Amino acid sequence: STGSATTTPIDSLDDAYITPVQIGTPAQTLNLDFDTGSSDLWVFSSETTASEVDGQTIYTPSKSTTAKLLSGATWSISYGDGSSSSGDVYTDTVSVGGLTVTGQAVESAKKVSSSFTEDSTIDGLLGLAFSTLNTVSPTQQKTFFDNAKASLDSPVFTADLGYHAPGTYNFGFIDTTAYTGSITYTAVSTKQGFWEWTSTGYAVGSGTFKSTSIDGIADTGTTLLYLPATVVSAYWAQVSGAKSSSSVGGYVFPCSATLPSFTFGVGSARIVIPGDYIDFGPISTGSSSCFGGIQSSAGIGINIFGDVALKAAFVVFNGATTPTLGFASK
Repeated sequence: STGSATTTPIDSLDDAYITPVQIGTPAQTLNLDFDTGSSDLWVFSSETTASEVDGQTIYTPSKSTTAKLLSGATWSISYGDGSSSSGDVYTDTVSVGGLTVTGQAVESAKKVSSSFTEDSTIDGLLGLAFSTLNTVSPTQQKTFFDNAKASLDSPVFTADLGYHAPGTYNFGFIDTTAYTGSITYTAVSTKQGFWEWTSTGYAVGSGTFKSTSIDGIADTGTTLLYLPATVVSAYWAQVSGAKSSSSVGGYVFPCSATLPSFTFGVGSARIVIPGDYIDFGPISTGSSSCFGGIQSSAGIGINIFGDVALKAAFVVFNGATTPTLGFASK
């Protein structure tokens, strides 16, 4: 089998991407944030504290003939940005882009933190990291991908995120029309439960490439590109007036700037992030200070190849017995 679904930016900045997902019988369609940095499929629901729901579409398990309470199971998750959610668990039929999994763990939120409430466009998350990070207790549950894997034509999914435009998540096949040149594959460590890999270096604008190993994760659920302070300083030093602002919470730059591109290495290959992808706009409405899309990972404890980087590439998440990551230009 295969599946193919369109993923759409939630706003004009590409702060995140939503993908329609069918849950239950008859189908209830929720727009979920596909997150290769976590491993829980959780949804706003009829059980979510009413004051914490503001415009989201909810899953109502009592209206699904295929929903079953997973008795005794609870979940609770905290993300890197400090947001969180928790609740209980149902199993139900879940379909993405025509690909169906029966008996999928659907984690029903009883509580969500303010950032989730305030984002009316995101009805939940669909985790695509390794199932060892799943938070369901006392019986850990599998991700949608893990459950689908054995039925897929090939044990892969791909992320093709757009810049200010829709893109595609495919399951079970590589669309050879969706990228240019060849795909370069690189080793993955699953030790921390992430799609963790090592970039071979970087360049700033038309500058020379610096060969250096940068360990990090491919994370569709993180907006920006978080890299070591040395790398980030070298980037922003090429933008007149750019500075790190403790009050704002990272690098900012004059909105009048033209940003240089940023290149990252994948083996001997190179992915170029255009300068425009690095512009996240005014820090506050009407400001002439703009927020940068490349930020320091210092104090995160991990480098994160988030949407800023991934949307510059066609990305293969290869879930074969020895997982790997592939990157192509597009």
